[PDB]
Amino acid sequence: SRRRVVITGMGMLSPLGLDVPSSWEGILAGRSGIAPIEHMDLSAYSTRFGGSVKGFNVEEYLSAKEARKLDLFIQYGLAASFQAVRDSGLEVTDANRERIGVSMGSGIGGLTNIENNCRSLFEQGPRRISPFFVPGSIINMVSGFLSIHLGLQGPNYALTTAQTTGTHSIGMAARNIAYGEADVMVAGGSEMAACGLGLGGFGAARALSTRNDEPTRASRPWDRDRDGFVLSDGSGALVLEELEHARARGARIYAELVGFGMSGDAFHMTAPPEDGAGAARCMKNALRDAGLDPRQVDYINAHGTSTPAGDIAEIAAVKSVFGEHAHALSMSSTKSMTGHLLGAAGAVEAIFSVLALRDQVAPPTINLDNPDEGCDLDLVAHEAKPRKIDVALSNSFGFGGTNGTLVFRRFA
Amino acid sequence: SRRRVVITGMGMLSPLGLDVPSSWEGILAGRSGIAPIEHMDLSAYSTRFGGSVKGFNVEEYLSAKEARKLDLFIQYGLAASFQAVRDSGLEVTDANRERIGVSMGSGIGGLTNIENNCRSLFEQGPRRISPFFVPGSIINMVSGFLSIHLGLQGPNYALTTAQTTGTHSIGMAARNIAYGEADVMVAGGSEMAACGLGLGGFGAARALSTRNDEPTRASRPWDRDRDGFVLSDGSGALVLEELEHARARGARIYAELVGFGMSGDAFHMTAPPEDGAGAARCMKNALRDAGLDPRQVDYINAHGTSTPAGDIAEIAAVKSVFGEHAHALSMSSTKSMTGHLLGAAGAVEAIFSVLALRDQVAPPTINLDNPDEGCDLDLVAHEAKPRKIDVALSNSFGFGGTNGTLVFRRFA
Ligand SMILES: COc1ccc2sc(N)nc2c1
Repeated sequence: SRRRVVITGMGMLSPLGLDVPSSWEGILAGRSGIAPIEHMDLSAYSTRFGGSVKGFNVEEYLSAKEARKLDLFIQYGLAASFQAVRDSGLEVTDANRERIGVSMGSGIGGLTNIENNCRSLFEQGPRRISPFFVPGSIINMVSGFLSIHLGLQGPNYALTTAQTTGTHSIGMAARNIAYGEADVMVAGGSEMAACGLGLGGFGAARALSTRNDEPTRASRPWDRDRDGFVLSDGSGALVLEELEHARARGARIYAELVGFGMSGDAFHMTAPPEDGAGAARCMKNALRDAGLDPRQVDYINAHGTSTPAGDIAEIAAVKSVFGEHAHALSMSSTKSMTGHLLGAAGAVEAIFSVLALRDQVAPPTINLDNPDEGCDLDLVAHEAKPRKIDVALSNSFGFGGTNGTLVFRRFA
Repeated sequence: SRRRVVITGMGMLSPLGLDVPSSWEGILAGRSGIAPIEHMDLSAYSTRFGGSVKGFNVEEYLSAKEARKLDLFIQYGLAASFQAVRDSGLEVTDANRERIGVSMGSGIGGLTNIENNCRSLFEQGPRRISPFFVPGSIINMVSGFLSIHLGLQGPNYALTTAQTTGTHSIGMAARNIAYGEADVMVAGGSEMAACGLGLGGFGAARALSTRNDEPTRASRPWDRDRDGFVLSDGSGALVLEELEHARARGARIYAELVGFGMSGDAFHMTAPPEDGAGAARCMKNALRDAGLDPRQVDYINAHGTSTPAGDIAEIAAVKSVFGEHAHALSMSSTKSMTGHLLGAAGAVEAIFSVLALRDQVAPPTINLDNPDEGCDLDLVAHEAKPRKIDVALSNSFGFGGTNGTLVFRRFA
């Protein structure tokens, strides 16, 4: 058999706020974190808006000197991680530090740092490149720096599965604990790809909403007028903990992580299949892993990116998995408010899933003014819906047809 | 309940060969694959050589139409993945495609591609960024593209743990199979960091050998005259397979993967501890994971990067784990010949470890002219050593203090 895993701490930076409760408050009020991107010339760019972290103060976490060495994505991952560990009340000791690990990932990593060091290289040649360029930019440095700052000697790694990173990070952290390689893991993701290369790179694939006139309306998952996703920055981190370890120290337990599913579509590099066959296999994998019948699922935090093919695949996938229960469950995209945090999306959305369980409320899908063809499910258009939620799914479906599903259950 | 895991297929691009057998012939003959770099102008750089993949034809594997969209690290990962799957004899079918996944990782990923697109952005503006910039550069796309081309619908993911990537990728793919999430995994990693930011960034950190006038003598693990690692390019992939599934199809089994350890130093962003304490914990985790008396270990394929601190920390780690038996086992660094393939280091070296078992030979550490203070173990100086090898261990350490160990033994 296998050990049970609970959530005892959460941390977040999002376009809605600099912590979980500020973020969760924006989510339940249907507020948008989307705005024109500042202190950056986007003249030559078809998309000029996104979900920025507003007012981030890294010196609450790090000295100026240590922050100068670290890409914004690492800073964001450290901020959420430190919030999550503080939130958990866990005490690291010589007795337990070998049993505490980290799996904080990113989809794209240090584009901003790569951009500024490129500028240096092209203008002045190699000797102006920072000595901290490599360790200040590579995706495993959130796990590296967190482990060094807190003395964590457990499993130390980083996932990078594009828009699935946060979901896979949390799921595989849960496995480490369940199968006895760790008693505690800090897991989630962080992203800051709102530089030229991010807006440029996604802009050149014409993957992005170009609704520059109304940035807050850009992200409209399942609405007939959606025109691609909104690029957003931030981080989410969860403290995952074995149940007996959490009980022994009197931890506050938000919820239980009961299920993790993975699948590959094996279909296309960036587009999901129209029937969502891959997202369906993955959800079924996640429910089987949790020993749950589809009928027991109450709430789904959808991937719901506001891409035309993505949104419609997820409706197909849900009807396929859930049959006669597909309308009774509530499903919303919090990306309607946050935008797409890419590798961080699954981290912040796992937190919103855990808070849907705590507060017995489905977050809205805002901007769902005119449901598309077949988009007839309970998508919680416009405003939050209080309701019974015992079981909550969080889905992530990313580039390369990589799929993740987390199952959370109320704990008592 | 935990199932056993065997190697049925291996694939490789290295500075010594465009497959495994050609690479292996170089290893046993003590050949260096390090040379001045030709693919760019390095006169302004303090290091001007590396382990380049020579004569790679991507059209053994892909259309030039698909290949053009992909960074070399992805092309290298696919080439190794395809070799390994072919070498396995496995046929993908409707009956098994859900039970075959992929975990191919990278340390840095598509730095070449991100650089070239950055140069386009800076000189010409955002509209010259390739529409293929994101799917062609991000680390999960070896796993993505391989799943699309072979129809693998199993667990689909990528690790990025700097120089530990290949070892972690292989270990956690083995856990997927061990605990029933999959019957087959294609696991390893790929790296092509030999661009301006790579050589520039590692140069700025003073991490690289500057032995430009004798590049084949640069990589000299445990030698008193070593001055940093040699940057090398390539890929390794193994087909990992549940033992009964391998037996059932009459698969040729190269060796059994019995053991996997992880640990974090929690010491420094880039420097290993002088005493090898984190490496020691990681190897001890792996030996206990395999149910082994440490005296059963015959061969260690060291990380052995040719850094002053790295190499000495490893001797200390091995003496501490193995006590007097440290004097009886054979340890070598094939990085003496291949240089440091970073994220792909653990993948190729896991293959060298398996081939060490098949042929009953310890590969040499070339250039070990004057062993340093305390480097007094059997380091297989100069020349391959035929010897009894039942159990082989492959170590990796990386930035963030992240450690991986793999334990293989002969299968009967
Ligand atoms: C069922 O899949 C599993 C089980 C155990 C483990 S330990 C790890 N690192 N990943 C996994 C995945």
